[PDB]
Amino acid sequence: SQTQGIQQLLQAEKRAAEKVADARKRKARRLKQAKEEAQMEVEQYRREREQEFQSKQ
Amino acid sequence: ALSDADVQKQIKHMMAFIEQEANEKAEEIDAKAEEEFNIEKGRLVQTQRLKIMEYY
Amino acid sequence: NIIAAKAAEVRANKVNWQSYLQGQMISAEDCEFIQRFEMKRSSEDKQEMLQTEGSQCAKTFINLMTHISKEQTVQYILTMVDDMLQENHQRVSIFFDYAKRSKSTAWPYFLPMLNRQDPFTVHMAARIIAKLAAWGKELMEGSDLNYYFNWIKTQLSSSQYVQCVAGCLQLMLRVNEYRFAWVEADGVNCIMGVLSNKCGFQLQYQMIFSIWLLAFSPQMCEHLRRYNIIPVLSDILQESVKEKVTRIILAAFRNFLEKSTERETRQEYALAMIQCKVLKQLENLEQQKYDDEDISEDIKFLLEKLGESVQDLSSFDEYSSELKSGRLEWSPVHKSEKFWRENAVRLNEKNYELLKILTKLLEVSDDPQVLAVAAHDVGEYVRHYPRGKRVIEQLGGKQLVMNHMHHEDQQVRYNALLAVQKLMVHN
Amino acid sequence: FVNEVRRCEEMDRKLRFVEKEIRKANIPIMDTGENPEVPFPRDMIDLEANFEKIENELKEINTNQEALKRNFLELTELKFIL
Amino acid sequence: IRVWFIKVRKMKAIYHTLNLCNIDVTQKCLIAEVWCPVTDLDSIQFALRRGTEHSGSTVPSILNRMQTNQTPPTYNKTNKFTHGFQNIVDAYGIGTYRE
Repeated sequence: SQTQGIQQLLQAEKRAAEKVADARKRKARRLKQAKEEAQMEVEQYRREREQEFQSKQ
Repeated sequence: ALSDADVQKQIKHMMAFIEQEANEKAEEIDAKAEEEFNIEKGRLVQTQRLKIMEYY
Repeated sequence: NIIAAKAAEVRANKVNWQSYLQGQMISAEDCEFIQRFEMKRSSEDKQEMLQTEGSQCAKTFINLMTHISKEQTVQYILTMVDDMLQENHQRVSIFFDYAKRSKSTAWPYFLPMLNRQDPFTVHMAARIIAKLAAWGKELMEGSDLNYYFNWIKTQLSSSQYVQCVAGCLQLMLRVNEYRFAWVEADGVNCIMGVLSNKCGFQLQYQMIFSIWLLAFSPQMCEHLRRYNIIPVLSDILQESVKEKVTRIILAAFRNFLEKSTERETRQEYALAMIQCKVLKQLENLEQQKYDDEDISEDIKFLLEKLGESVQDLSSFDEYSSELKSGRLEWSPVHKSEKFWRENAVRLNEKNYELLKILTKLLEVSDDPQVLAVAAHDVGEYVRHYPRGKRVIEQLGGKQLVMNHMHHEDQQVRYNALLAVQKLMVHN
Repeated sequence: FVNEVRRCEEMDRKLRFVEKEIRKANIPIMDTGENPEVPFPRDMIDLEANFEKIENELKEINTNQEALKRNFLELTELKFIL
Repeated sequence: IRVWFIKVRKMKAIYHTLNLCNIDVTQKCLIAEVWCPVTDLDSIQFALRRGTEHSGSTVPSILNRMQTNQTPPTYNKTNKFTHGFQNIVDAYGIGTYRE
């Protein structure tokens, strides 16, 4: 009971700090990851439209 | 027992409450992360569509 | 709580897959692979189920649950598999084991489950269906899970099972698409229906968490503002202060009032103030200090925006419209000190026609509350502008307040009394 | 909890104000029962505000009463002058 | 106000009790060493059960009998008559524990 009192707070600070840090790192990575995903999808769309332009020609 | 039994019961309740708080804090922070992903995706979508329209 | 205890008890029940290693009872290769990744502590040992390719890692156990119809053996097997899939931090997480060649039945195979709530297969299926927020797979049919009676019987109503399905629903709403799908279901009405009904703290809390999750989309808040949900939330907030339900009610209100797509829907501020003065609760809570910075920040935000909303409400144009159409009622405009003091000149209408309207209502209005409003407003006008009292006496409105002293309703008598007492200055 | 104690103490001082007003009014003030059950919700703050508002109304009423009495006495002197 | 008065006095007294104690720095709980009769400890546990019922947290309200190195309070029960003699004896001075 006596040690469990600080065990709770150790668990709480551990999990809260780790979730905060994980979410910050997740945002940091997902900024760029969304950028490359969107850019590559956009280049693929550009190639599709260029093929359609050739068909139109 | 009565004393050790009550100590164990208290321990169970306080473990359960920190577990609940853990789930809720985790889900809240994950929701924040999802909202940040969505707004960032919107920024990058419009930035892409600019050049798309220009080229087309 | 009972669900976790029984799950742990079944975990203690070591399943003897070796004796059932014959395929005619339980799958042979899959039971052999149970020996593999037995040291689940090591993720390097979790890699040899990536070696089994998923088809032989518990997908052979899919539709084996029906092959073994005995309650205890299937309970053992499914509870072990479901404990593995309850951890599922890196076990699958990537739609590795997702019934690749049986995708047509991947979602249908839990419709046979979501029964046997006392054997707890309801909850094992409840975690099986929890593959939307992550795990890269999406529910084929909205009616087959949302409208299905896996959380309709339990939501609108033992209570630990309601908690488990509520947590599963919290996870379900993490996705925007199936959040909108759940909106399209009658869960919108059901959550409110049992919000009014009494139940445990955790159940109501998780439901308000679902509301906070729904409050993320700037389209859904405006649709759901047709429902009068804020009074229930404010009642739960004020009557019980658990410091946890308060957090999620606060976050829900913040996100609602933060989307703010259209101003006519941003009027939710004035609506919340009209139906329940939770500004006083915010004062009580901000006087209190909490360690969670989020609570303080959200309280600050809500109080500041409510102050801004009531400041916007304060306008002589609003009051003049209320009186021109006759729609009189107590409101912050009727009690705003700046409106009575700074805009005392505004009460001096052209030919004092608005004050003449007050006189006309002192003679015409028979609703006691409207007459009390008129008397109080006349008193305010006199107090902030004693020179208009002579005009009132010319109009005969003063005589009408003399009449209203003996009104049939005490509040009207009191308002007329105060108005005349202000009219007796220098008389 | 210092703010709670301060609010309760300000309330109590206003209660003594109302008490001395009641003594001036000569009310029997029985105070017989219903006292020791002492319910403990948080809405007591609203009831505090209600009673304090009542005290404010009574104070304003007293000041207005004295003002109107003075005006009455002066104007009655005036009628007797003519 | 006749009803209101002593109940607000109880507000102030109970808030003063909430002041003078160890606000649990770790958790949102309360640790407090309280001198109470040995015989009535079970009665106190019934009171704890009542407070646990009215509250929703359903905490056990742990009661562990402390070991006080400091002075144990000297107390003796009285009735309508011996109270006077006890008052005189204490007016001389209070006796040491278990005298």
